[PDB]
Amino acid sequence: KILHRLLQD
Amino acid sequence: KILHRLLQD
Amino acid sequence: DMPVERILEAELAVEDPVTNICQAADKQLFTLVEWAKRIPHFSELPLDDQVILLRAGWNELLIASFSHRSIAVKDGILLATGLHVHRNSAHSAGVGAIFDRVLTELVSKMRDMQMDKTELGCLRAIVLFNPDSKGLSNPAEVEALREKVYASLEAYCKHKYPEQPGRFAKLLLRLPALRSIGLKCLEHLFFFKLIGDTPIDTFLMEMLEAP
Amino acid sequence: DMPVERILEAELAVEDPVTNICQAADKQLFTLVEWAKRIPHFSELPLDDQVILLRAGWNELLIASFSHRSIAVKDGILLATGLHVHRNSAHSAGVGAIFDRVLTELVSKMRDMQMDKTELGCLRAIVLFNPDSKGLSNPAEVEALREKVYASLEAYCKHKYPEQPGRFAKLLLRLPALRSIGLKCLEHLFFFKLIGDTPIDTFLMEMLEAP
Ligand SMILES: C=CCc1ccc(OCCC)c(-c2cc(/C=C/C(=O)O)ccc2O)c1
Ligand SMILES: C=CCc1ccc(OCCC)c(-c2cc(/C=C/C(=O)O)ccc2O)c1
Repeated sequence: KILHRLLQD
Repeated sequence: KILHRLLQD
Repeated sequence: DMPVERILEAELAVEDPVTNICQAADKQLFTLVEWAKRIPHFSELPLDDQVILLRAGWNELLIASFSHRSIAVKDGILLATGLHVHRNSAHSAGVGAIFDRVLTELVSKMRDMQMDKTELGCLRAIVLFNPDSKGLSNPAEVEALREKVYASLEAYCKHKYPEQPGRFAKLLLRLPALRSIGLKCLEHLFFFKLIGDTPIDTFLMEMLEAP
Repeated sequence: DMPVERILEAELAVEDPVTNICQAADKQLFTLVEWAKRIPHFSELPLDDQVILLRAGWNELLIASFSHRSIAVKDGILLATGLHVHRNSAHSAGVGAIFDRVLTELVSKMRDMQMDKTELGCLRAIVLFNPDSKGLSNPAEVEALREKVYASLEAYCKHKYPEQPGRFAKLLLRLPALRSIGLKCLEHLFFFKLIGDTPIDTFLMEMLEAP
């Protein structure tokens, strides 16, 4: 969730 | 206990 | 190619006691994502595998960071928030056992051997590239990346510290302690959440939640 | 001197699914004591340290044994009692998760690399000589014994498998998985005891009891 948004950019 | 008796001989 | 120079750049680029520990942990999770992006080839992995690796090693990755950061501290931990947690304060908070394990098994061991930041980065990259992580779309690819990490680390140790032939094996033999300490720290995190007495922030909460 | 030849002699000298697993574990604890006596210099340690080392590593020591013993088995474990436990039987008993971890992270990894009995013995001796064990009268002495173990192991790997330079690091990098699997297996042991449904024999019971 938050990890996904941070791994994108 | 049992370990001590087995470590002796 | 897995150059230790870039792994070092990643480490240098990211540079109530229980409540303060959780705050620092949540703050470093955001930084941990940036660090992983700087590890060569990590961003090239499938997004789902990147998520799996971080969710599986975020805890050991943070513990390894603040431990090495505290090698100069006397019987204490230096949190990423700038607060010094002394073993007495940790013991007075009820987490003295695991706190002592971190000092004896990690901080002190790092201090005694003068583990440099390049070796710390390599170890953190090794735990990052955990081929045993469940759900990996291609564990072999992750294992190949791990093999290139400890392949470059060994060559770096034999060149930097040629008079310490066993330094390479000594570095890897701290990972078992890191593994068990991470599991124990995670149990405390769940008890903190379950007891509801401690504030758990968003990112740290997300790590406590199941896949 | 820590000759791998003698470490090999030690390994060769000792050669309801849940209930059968506990029976085998209790049976091997007695054998584990005999094995440790054959590891060079272990019997020369203080009796209290010998007790600490075995109580701290008995679980990982047994898990490493039956895992390597099962490399030839297909999706199953070969217990020291001669009984074959298949992953389906383990899953039908409610312990499928940890049983799968043993297969993927230990047995299969051992089978893929053809880990020989000399390397297994060296790894079991490394976990035996755990300088992090709490209460050791002289942890440095135990660490010196561990250093001589993985010093002889590296030389053995570079001579036996000269074309596999990373085999030594690969061997040590299974210990983290061994550490976490041992902790999980131990939790199951406590739940078995706590639930009182499973027979726990004397020696295994003694390991479940506090220091
Ligand atoms: C010395 C041991 C005490 C202790 C106990 C519980 C803990 O976890 C609970 C929260 C995850 C931790 C902890 C701190 C950090 C902070 C790192 C940083 O500031 O850089 C990260 C992960 C941790 O597991 C430390
Ligand atoms: C594959 C995983 C299932 C499983 C689950 C719980 C277990 O522990 C519970 C009892 C300690 C064990 C286990 C078996 C053995 C038997 C060894 C042998 O026969 O040589 C030893 C230690 C163990 O922890 C295995």
